Amino acid sequence: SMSYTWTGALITPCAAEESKLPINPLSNSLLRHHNMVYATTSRSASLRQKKVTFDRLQVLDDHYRDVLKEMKAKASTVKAKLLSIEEACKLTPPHSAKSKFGYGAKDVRNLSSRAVNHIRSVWEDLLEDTETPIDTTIMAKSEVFCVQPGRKPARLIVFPDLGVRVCEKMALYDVVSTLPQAVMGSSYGFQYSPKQRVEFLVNTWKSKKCPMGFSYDTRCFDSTVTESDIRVEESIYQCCDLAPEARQAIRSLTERLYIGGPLTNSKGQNCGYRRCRASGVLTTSCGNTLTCYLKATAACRAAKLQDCTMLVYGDDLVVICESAGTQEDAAALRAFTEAMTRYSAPPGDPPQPEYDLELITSCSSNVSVAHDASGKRVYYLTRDPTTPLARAAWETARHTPINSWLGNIIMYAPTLWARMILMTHFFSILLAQEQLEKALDCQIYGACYSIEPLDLPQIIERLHGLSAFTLHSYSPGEINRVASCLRKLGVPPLRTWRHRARSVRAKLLSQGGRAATCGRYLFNWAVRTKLKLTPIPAASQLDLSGWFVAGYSGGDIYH
Ligand SMILES: CCO[P@]1(=O)N=C(C2=C(O)[C@H](C(C)(C)C)N(CCC(C)(C)C)C2=O)Nc2ccc(NS(C)(=O)=O)cc21
Repeated sequence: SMSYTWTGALITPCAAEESKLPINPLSNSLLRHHNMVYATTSRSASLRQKKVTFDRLQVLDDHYRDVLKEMKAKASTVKAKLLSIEEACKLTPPHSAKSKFGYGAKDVRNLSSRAVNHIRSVWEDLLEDTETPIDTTIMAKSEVFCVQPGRKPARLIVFPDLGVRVCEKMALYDVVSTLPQAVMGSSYGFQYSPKQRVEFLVNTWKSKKCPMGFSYDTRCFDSTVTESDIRVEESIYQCCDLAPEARQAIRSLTERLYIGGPLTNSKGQNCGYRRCRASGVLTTSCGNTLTCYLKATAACRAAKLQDCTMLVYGDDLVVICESAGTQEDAAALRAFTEAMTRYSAPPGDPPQPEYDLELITSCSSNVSVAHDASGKRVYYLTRDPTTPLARAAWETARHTPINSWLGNIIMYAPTLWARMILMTHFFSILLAQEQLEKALDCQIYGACYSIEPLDLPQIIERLHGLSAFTLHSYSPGEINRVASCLRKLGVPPLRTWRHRARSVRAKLLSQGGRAATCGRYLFNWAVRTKLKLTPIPAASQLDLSGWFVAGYSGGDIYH
């Protein structure tokens, strides 16, 4: 079966599409090579349509079936609740795509009678009709990148109407929030804050006599997900204790939405048919994580990899195991790839065995080492800053729904690039515009959060510990990756950022209050006569319940 079939109608935009970085003094202070930065548009959609459209080979074996039974035995411990209409409505992002049936996200959030009435009729239709395919919209996603030494085509998103999305929450929010950890335990990546993630990786690595690890990159994961995969996923959901309406909603959503369905473009034209995972549904993250875990765990057994520990974030997979020696690891890994290939999940680039933890990439990130105020080694996660910086420049010049920069500051807070460049740049702008107090939207593990920049110190402390504000003596490799990135993009060198930060820090300290705390903690690296930093009282008091429970990419979730 084909992942997609197409009619010939175009994937169309619903408004003008910007593709060039504007020439703006605020973005230009950060990044001068503006022609290197682009945004994708619907104009490249057909290139992506070609990449994501292919026949799927799938042969299931005893290892797969054994693993699946083990996962279902754990799912059987779960009791999931049906969410009320009110709770589902309050999970809807304020700017979520309006319904085609005369109401939008604001109305959903306000519980207006039209929205509520339409959501109830959608729920009742899920209970009564177990087969009719549910409509979806296909759109090209606009994302910002740096040009390569050419251009990435737009990614495609597929999502159902607002009424359906609210019903998905009712039936499945509790399931997708609870079941993955119940099934996958320590392997489930969305449960970990950044410090907890680094500790898991480092401890797993140090728990092996002679560790070997690898990442495994599936080509076009969503498109490799077969109808069988999606029914297997439902078989796992169905092991939960479920309200009978939830049980029917899940069965109906699985047949009418998740397995596939018709695609309509923005103009209302029939565009094609999907027989693979939709990116824009509540179960995308959970389903992808279960599927990846199932396939990878069974393939580890087929390959005879010894004492495997996996970390899974949707389609993103890392495996750390005991080395059997260079040649035998190389052979085992190739056997792993062939087993995954049989399960429909062939690799983009063949996986490579790695004998150094810092050379393994999970979620484009690697572990690196710096030192705290006392000289003690601290492990932290980092990445190549090229895409974060390109995106930060875009978001400086253009008001954007989700601020990637804020997510990058929060999650990569210990890195030299987030600290020296992103904090300096964005605090400088917020100070000048007197917007330090204005709540901004970002996305953390797929969910949308509204965050005030002035709360950053206590958010960073909780997620990373106080060492985040004292790291120094970064590794030569990391320094040289940042420095070469800055040269490439026309970003001023680190010495310039140090000068700018000292100025920002003084203005913050002069303001007192929460702004002075930002100066003291976020910019202590900028001064030689350091302030002695103690736990922020507000940190222990922060409600970070629901931060690192699950992933919700594509799932239209707001907290
Ligand atoms: C696509 C973005 O949504 P996700 O839930 N979010 C992340 C994720 C983060 O939120 C952050 C952020 C920097 C983008 C803010 N980031 C870095 C986290 C780390 C510092 C602990 C390594 C992520 O990987 N990482 C993700 C990784 C894989 C998937 N796979 S999927 C589409 O099958 O659900 C999804 C996600």
